[PDB]
Amino acid sequence: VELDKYLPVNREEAFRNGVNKNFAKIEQGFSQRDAVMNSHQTTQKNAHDTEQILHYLSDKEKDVYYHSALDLKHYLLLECSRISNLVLGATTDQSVELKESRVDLEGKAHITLYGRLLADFTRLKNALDKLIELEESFDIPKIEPQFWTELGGIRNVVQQYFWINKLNGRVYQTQSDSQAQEGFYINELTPSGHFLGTMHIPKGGHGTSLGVEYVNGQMFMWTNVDKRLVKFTFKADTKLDATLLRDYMPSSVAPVFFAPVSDWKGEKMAFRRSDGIIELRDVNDLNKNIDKVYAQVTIPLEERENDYRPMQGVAISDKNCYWMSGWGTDENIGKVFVYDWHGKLLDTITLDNLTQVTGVGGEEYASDNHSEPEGLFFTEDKGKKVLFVGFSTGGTRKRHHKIYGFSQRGGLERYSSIVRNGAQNYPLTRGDGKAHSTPDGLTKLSDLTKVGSYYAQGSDVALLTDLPVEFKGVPLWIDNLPAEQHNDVRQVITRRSTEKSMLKFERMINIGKAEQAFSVGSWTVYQSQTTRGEFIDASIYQNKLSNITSPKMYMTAENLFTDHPVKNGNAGWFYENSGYGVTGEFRQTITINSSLRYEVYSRMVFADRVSEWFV
Amino acid sequence: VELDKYLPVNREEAFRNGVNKNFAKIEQGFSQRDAVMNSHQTTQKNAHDTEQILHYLSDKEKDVYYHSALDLKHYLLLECSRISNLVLGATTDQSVELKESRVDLEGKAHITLYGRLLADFTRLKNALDKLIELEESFDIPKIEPQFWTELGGIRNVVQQYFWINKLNGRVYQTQSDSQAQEGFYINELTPSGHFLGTMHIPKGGHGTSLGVEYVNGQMFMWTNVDKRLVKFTFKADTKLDATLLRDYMPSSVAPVFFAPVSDWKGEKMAFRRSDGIIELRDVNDLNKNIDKVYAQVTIPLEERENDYRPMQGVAISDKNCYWMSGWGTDENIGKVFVYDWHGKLLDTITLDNLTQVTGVGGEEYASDNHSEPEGLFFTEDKGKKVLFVGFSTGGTRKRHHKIYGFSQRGGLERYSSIVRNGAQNYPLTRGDGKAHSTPDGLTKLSDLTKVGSYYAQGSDVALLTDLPVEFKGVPLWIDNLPAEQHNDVRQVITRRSTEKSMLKFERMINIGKAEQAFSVGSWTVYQSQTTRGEFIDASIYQNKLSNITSPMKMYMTAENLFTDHPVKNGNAGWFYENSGYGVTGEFRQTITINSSLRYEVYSRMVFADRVSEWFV
Amino acid sequence: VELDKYLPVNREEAFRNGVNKNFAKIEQGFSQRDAVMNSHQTTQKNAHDTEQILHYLSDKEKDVYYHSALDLKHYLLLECSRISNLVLGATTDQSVELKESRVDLEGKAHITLYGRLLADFTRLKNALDKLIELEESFDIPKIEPQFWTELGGIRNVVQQYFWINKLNGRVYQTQSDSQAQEGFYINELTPSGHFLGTMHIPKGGHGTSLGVEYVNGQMFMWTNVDKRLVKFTFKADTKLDATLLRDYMPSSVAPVFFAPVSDWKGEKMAFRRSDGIIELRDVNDLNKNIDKVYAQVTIPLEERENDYRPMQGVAISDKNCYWMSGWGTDENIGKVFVYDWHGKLLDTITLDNLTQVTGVGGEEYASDNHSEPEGLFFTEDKGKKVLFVGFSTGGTRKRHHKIYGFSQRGGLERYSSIVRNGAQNYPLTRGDGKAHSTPDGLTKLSDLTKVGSYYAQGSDVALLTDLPVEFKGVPLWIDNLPAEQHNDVRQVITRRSTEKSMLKFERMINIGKAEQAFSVGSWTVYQSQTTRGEFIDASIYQNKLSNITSPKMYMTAENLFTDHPVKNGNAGWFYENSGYGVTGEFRQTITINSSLRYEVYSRMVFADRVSEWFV
Repeated sequence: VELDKYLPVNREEAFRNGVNKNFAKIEQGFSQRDAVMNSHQTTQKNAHDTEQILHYLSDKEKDVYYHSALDLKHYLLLECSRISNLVLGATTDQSVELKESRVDLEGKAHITLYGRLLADFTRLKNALDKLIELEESFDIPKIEPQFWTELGGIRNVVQQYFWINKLNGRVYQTQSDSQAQEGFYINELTPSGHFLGTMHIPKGGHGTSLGVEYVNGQMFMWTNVDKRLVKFTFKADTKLDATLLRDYMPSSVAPVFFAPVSDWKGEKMAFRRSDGIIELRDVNDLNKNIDKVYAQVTIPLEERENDYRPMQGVAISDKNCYWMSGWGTDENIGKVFVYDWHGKLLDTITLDNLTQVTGVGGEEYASDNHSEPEGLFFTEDKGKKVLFVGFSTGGTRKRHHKIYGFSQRGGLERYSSIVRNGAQNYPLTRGDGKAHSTPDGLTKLSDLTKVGSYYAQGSDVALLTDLPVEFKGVPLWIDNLPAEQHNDVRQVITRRSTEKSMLKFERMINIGKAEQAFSVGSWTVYQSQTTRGEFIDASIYQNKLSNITSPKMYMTAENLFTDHPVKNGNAGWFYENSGYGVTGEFRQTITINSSLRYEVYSRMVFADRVSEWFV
Repeated sequence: VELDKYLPVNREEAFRNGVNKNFAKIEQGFSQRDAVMNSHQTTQKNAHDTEQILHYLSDKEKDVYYHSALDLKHYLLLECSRISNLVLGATTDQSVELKESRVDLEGKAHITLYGRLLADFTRLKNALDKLIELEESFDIPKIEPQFWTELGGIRNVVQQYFWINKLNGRVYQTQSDSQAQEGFYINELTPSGHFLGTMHIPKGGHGTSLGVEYVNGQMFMWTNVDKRLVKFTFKADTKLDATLLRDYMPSSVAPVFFAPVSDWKGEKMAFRRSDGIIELRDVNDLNKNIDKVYAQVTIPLEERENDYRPMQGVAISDKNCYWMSGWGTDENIGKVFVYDWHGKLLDTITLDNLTQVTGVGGEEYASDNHSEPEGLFFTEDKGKKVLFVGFSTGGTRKRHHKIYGFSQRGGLERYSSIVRNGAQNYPLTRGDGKAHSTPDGLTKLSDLTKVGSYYAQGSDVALLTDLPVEFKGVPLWIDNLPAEQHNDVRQVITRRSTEKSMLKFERMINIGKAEQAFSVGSWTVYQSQTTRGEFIDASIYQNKLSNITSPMKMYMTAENLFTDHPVKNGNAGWFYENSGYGVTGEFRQTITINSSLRYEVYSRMVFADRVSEWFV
Repeated sequence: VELDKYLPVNREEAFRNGVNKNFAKIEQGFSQRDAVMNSHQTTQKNAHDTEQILHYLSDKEKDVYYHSALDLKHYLLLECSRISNLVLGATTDQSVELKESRVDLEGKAHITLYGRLLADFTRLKNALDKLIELEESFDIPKIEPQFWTELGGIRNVVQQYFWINKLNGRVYQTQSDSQAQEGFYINELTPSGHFLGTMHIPKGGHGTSLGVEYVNGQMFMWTNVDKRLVKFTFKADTKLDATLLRDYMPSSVAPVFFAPVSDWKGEKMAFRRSDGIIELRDVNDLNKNIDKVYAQVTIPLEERENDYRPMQGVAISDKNCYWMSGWGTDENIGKVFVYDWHGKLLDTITLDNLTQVTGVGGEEYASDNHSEPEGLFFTEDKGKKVLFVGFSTGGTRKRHHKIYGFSQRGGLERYSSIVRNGAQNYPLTRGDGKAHSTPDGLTKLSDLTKVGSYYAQGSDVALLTDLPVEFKGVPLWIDNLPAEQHNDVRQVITRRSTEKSMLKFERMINIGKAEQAFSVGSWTVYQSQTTRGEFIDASIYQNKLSNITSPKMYMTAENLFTDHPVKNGNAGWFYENSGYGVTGEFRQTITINSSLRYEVYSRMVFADRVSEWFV
């Protein structure tokens, strides 16, 4: 079927005819395909060769790993070989045949063939079963949790719930509102965990969990607001009003408070209620205003209320229900419990082997010694099973969030890729936290064009050549700015002085590799003053005092003065150049402070001449 | 009353564009259904079982089973039963160990030893074979791609080609020059993707692809420039001329324009021609002037021209040929075709599942939009197979790059660790971009000695016992500098103020862990001026008006305040300034006036103990 | 009305309505055809008959039916004909069944049952053992190296030994003290490799190795000082003395100088003496002062001294011993030696393929062109066997530290998570070092509130509306500072003037997403100078002069003077505004620097009025 496409929208004739032509071709194609189907199903001569057909030995059930299936060609070859063997085979002594067969592979002798066969089959069975178990098992108590990433936030309130979106790959969190009536906020986050937007839903409770439903490639939330279930989507807006949208309240649990929760794919939903009973339900039957109960379990009181072991974390799978325990401090030691829908407990795990800032273990080890779990989520994606556990780490009014996950053996490889997608990849400072050191033998400051930090030794500073004069002798600090599109860079120079002054010199360097040319910008000098003045060396400036080309600075002390050509003065004063014009004329001025002889001299020191000093 | 209405044609563009898109979708549906049926009829391995097939009996077989229609499973079972039951008539079955030997593992009553043996052996064989094949599966339509890295660039044009050297692990990429004659650049990059150097080859065409050849542990590239293949090595040099170089053209394709491409080892070189035919050749033959053509591939026109779907990059393997497709927006949906050297098309892939910045999936979440599928390179190394797909993301003159890979189960570890080699390992700020908070129980400013940014809350802002009194009373910030070789640091302090002004202090710190000792340097202060100057407080400064230790403040204004301090009856708040700190406790203080109504300049040298009086 | 083509409204709608129904019909057709195909492939009962299927004959089959390709029906007919005419034998014993069972899976006929039974089991067992070997195989000459992390340090002396805690997962390394009588320092580190604290052990030798022991959940170190062993713990204290504590130094080893080393568990330690012989001892034995020697390993003298191939690090395992070689340059080629406790040399390894900053292996691609092997540590945890090799890179007084690893299949996942725990997650810049580019279609400056750097192009400046005047028409840069607890940010603006000045501005922004309200702070302008004053423009300022409102801009220009209130100076008088009061009032000063005419004019510029220009 070859359609036209690329139809011209301008010409009135071409488009109008092309539509009819394309529909005619499609209608022809459909009939052709249907006829080919019907011919294949009934009387085509060479429909299939034998190698494609799979023959089942014994029915049992189609177990994934213990197939009893053979290809028909191979079966027929076996049949022919068996018959031919019966035709052509010389029978011999019975006892000799039985005796030799009794020896097993290792070499011991067994009286009955039954024993030998059983031993061999048992050995191979165990050897296979071990690998099969390691391949697909998912056993929570034997798995180390790992660190995946952290989530952003708006304010200083701890999070309570989070979940993953299967279409966008975005993640959402809930934060408890501080208003009189307890509402909750909702946040959009990028797959790696950066902040985009917010909703505010007042009177929504403290937000333990919500419900998720996917319709037409879009998500919709379920939340009990003012005794109304309310189905709604996400907008970057403010406030939702329940009266606008019809409620789907089931009649049985209308009086008592409940909170909905949904599994990863969004097909089944459960309501947790005040008396501590969770019950499984179906969204579609909920849509059709039908009440249905499938299974329920009950939870003891020592894990509900905050004063014994607070209530944190709920999760749902296809055949299990997950629950988590209280404060998670050194007391009440936050744990997780796994149930089955028949109402049975299976396993329990203590949360003590996690990775913190200063070594794996408990609170002690990390931040402000306060740490506490907040939420649970379980997703099974792309054939792998991962359980996510949330934690909130920090202090009071200094709170941060983290997420940990238990894995099977594929695990987070994809999650590691997602995190790598949004991290820094250029090394600004070395991993230990130090700064880069200069390569051996740098001569001009324009040779070093790299992004990052750079610290140089006083000894090689000495090597350095074309550098400004006020920078001699002492160690230098070089911190290049990030960059331009053409790999142009800004360079910042600072001097290391405990006592004296820190000066900054800034330029732009144009490396000009491809088509642009080499270039060095004009220096810039920032202004600052410390608890010590700058001291002059007359020999440095050749005793002219108008060789002070550099931009504004300050000076102090008497005899340095005595060497000068300006007024003999018997006390020293600063050289400050107020301004520049076009031809290099700088507007020099010096001052005297106290009224012994109070004088401020100023003249236009052009490149060649100096006008008379006066006041 | 209601006259008829007419509208311009230009209002109709969106509808016609939707029509074109929908026609494209319908054609795609036919294409994929036709392909799956053709695969089902000839090459699929598990088409049907033996329960779905019916058999008709002829006259001879009708004498034995008396029926006319049986399914194949039942008929084969009956024949096996007859063959096995024919044997027992030949033997005396009074042996008991064989009778016990006839039951399988699951508890089945067999007829002879054959049934048990065959069933148990096939049961073990199937499980073991599937566990084998789990590790050797490499099928593109079932592999999700992961991100690998970003590549550098020198100008504001998109790249075209890239490849990995098998010796150094370096990356070489090509960009198209903007010269009237089409020339292309070559960039040598680090194993992670940072810039090292450049070569310029003008008048070399658009540079869609290039070839690779190894001589004595050196890399050589072949490029058809001005009718010459040219074999040469890379340098940090400009300009390559055909005159210095010997040509290796076969006469067959001498008039036609073409570009070469090589496999990861580089032993085989393939040509792509303007006719759209891709052919295989061997490098040894070309070097020794031998012409050999093994297989050819011919590709339709709708993937070649820029008016249907443009060309972007190719790559070849030992048994497969890889071709790539056009624009890659919401329309033209960049795709990958996998081929065979017999001239058969195998599979197709649509690139919509990728991981972009603001989300998973397609252009919407991508950026300024405009991802443009741009490259291909296939290499298997160290027993693992992987294929790389390039992209170009951004807008005009704002362009970035990314690399994606489809890998076997387990082939990426080395590449991820190579990237981890040259990344940042020390956290300057927290993950979400927030700044580190101060630890609980801080009293000394020289105790926050840790690399990174820091924000300090106002409530405890002043619980600090060390801090200039100017900084007092409002929230504060802290910005440490990276480090010194002896773990020494620079410390920077800034103030959080909305309407006054921002200050800045800097000093040196020596922690003194091994041999050096605790040391603190002097403060350094810049200057900052805004629409509201700082307010002097009489009570804070003990009224001396000479207690002001801090440098360069410009800290003044206000009537009132003047009366309390020494200088008498100002009737206006003149502003303090320090011209210079003559060393050792000596400062050049100047107080002054704006405008006249009386204009004067109070200046005096404030000694350590005493002050000389003012004069104008 | 030459342009435009017009269409009736009513007719045109009919076209769209016609097309849409056609599209819906086509989609329904696809749905039905796909459904029938899916039903055919899996569950249909009567897909084909036996006529349509073609069967190919093998080599064995061709000798029976003489054909090459037959239909399934005809082949089945031939089989049913042959089976009936089969006859068989008549022997009394079982024999016949054994004869029948001789056929193997591949259609070969074996003489006796033993041959088949051997062959089938061999065929299965080879493949089974291949898979079981692939997992627990640890063949170091075939394992490849990977980078894992860096380590911190104090001063410019290379590190010699390092080891890992098995409880808190911390890192310890030792640097050699540079005093006359050799000592060594001990550094405690974070799980990722960042610095915490230090001790000094004076006069302790070179500190090449040390012994580790765990008691009652506590860590103790054993080091040979002054012919004394002494067991001591780690404390935030300096200097260790053997005088106070009891020593465990054995009777036999009094004269020779020996250095202990411990395995990962710490149950066994061995002594490397100056003679080069290593003996195994049990830690529990020394705790009860019992002298025992298990095994000894002889080292060639050639790997001992400095002149031929220096000694770098050792490691012991529960079954094997490991050894390294000298300098590791292009000469002395660092190598690894594997030894067994029977005293046997096994394998040789060359370290040439490591990952360097600009290379996949060699030295030439390294650093300052220098790196040398530095240590070893063999440990297995959680069942995975991993060997770690350290390296130190750099030159004189410029030293770096790196760690490389050899791992079993699927081992490093935990260590990768450990490193990612303290890594960088927020993307500040691109990987190549570029800066973020401004979003397309930006209007106001305050809208761009995202952490990181930002470079702009002049064109964006052109549209941009909320920027101060002097900043016109130039490339501009935006550099945000990290964040605030309520997601508030700082902003810095720098002009890109190569010739002129790097003008800097600063303000603060409150987004007010959750509760607050959007608000922008005042500009603060830092003051700096270069080699060229700015030239003012009269048209821009509406020719007021006392309308300039910016903070210490310096201005000049002979020509514009006439266009301002100040009269007939005929030379470029300078501009500086000294200060701002409380009520917006500012002080303006215009100055001459020349004395050929020298003057200072300062006038109060209020909000509405101005005073006289005085002097």
